[PDB]
Amino acid sequence: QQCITSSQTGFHGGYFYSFWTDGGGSVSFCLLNGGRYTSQWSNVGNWVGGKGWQTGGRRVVSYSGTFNTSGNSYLALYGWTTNPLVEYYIVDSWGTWRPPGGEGYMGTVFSDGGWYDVYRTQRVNAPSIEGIRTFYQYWSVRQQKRVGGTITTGNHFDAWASYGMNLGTHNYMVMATEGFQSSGSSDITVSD
Amino acid sequence: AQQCITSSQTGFHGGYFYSFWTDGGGSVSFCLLNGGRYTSQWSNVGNWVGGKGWQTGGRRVVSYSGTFNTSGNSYLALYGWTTNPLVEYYIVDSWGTWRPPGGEGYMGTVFSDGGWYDVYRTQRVNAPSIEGIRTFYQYWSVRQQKRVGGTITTGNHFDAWASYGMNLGTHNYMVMATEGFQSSGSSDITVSD
Amino acid sequence: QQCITSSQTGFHGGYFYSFWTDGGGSVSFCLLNGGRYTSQWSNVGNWVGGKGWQTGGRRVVSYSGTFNTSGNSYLALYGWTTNPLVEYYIVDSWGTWRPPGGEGYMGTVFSDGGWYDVYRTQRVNAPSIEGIRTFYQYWSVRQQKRVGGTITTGNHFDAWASYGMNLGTHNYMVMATEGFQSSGSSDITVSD
Repeated sequence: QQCITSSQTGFHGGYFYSFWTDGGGSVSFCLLNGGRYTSQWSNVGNWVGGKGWQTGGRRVVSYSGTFNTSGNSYLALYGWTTNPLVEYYIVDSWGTWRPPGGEGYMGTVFSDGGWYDVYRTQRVNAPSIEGIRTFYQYWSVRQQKRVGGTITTGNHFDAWASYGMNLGTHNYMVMATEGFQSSGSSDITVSD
Repeated sequence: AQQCITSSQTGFHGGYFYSFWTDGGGSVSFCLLNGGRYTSQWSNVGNWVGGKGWQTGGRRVVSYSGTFNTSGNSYLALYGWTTNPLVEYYIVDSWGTWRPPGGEGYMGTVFSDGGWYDVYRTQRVNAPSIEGIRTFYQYWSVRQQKRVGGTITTGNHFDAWASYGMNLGTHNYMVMATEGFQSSGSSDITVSD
Repeated sequence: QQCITSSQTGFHGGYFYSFWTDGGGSVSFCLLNGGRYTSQWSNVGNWVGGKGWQTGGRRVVSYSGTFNTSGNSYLALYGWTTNPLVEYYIVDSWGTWRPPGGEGYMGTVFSDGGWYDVYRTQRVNAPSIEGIRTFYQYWSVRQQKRVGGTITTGNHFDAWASYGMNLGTHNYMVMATEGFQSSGSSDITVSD
């Protein structure tokens, strides 16, 4: 199995992957050698996915490749925790909109040669690795767009905890591409 | 349990870590009081530094309140060490007749807890340290205007330092400290998270 | 009767008075003959006021009357100095909380037939006679409650100095009632 179009998770090239779309528009998601994946999307509704780890946590994430979009998309390390349920994002780059639009500004953190702005925002009755639930989103968003480098998750998690943003048991953690009502392409290789 | 002490030591008192150090020059009294509270008095001292806080430093919102007076060269600063590498670090809120570290090694600024601080890096050559005689960097945040009392958000300082290429090792101790060099004065300091 | 509800200062009965509330809940402050005032508060945020002297200092203050609260209020000689800025209290009685909750104990002093415990505490960016400022508070608090007696201010000032608690140029000094998220009433007559 190589290119796919329906929400799923699994293992490929020695890495975990997760891919989700609300089915709106079209997105193709390709599983290539090792930590590599490519993505292409057109007038998509909402989608997010990449390669990484079934169990998240403190890790030096190295990633490389390309990311392009005529609209609202981002490139982020992306993960979940349970107990409590958190959806989190370390956004290295974006398109026409810098997430999460400045809402829930908490402060700053400096990691992997760059400044990130820290935000908390909320989802009420939204899809989640545990169903329709209400949960917090934790954001680090680089101040300048970058595509390629290391992401020391630990620094983000320590910063978040210092701002009162506590994480549960780690679910998956992937170097993700994301689309909202947009078009673009991505070609990303993850490793330790 | 001891209350006032005059010889270098470390320990736990009032549910807090404390560190107290003096080279033995002149006179310094360091008094362990309830909870996060310590007092100090020094007269014509050589060099001393101590306070209450935590055996392991890290990103923390440090609340302190109290008094600090000197006729000489003394300061009031969140104080700690990392190993691997070896770093002595200061977040100086107040000082006496000498604003440390005397302009040496300016890197930039950082705004934290309602105040501007200047950032500096300096070096100590075969000097006393938590790993004996060693060579190591000192990292500084120094408030532009003297404050005694308030909160030190250490993350803002640790972030700003790393952005100026000043990288911390593994956290050793972190205390709300009083320091005196060839000086006299007193302090009364209560620390909390 | 001249009763007021809005923060202010002036002269009445040949005494200075001060009255301040943050405006939370209800407080009536009534200026009566000579050194007498009454107060009445319900579900108040924070208020303090009484009669006394526009210029504090070494004085034998005598006061008589009543003081009742269902919560956290007190009865104290109350003043300010500038250069440095200090807010100070000689507390004879309180309701449910003995101020200042043990914080910053310095020692003791015997004045006017009673032991007081001496405390120094600090207010960082807080309401004061100069505006939002950082300043120290000096406390003498009676070991046993008393409503009515003499307060020899010099005995307190001399003990504070002995503990390194130094006073500025005297602003006002009044025999005050203070409420904090409380209800209660006072009737106090001040003299030399």
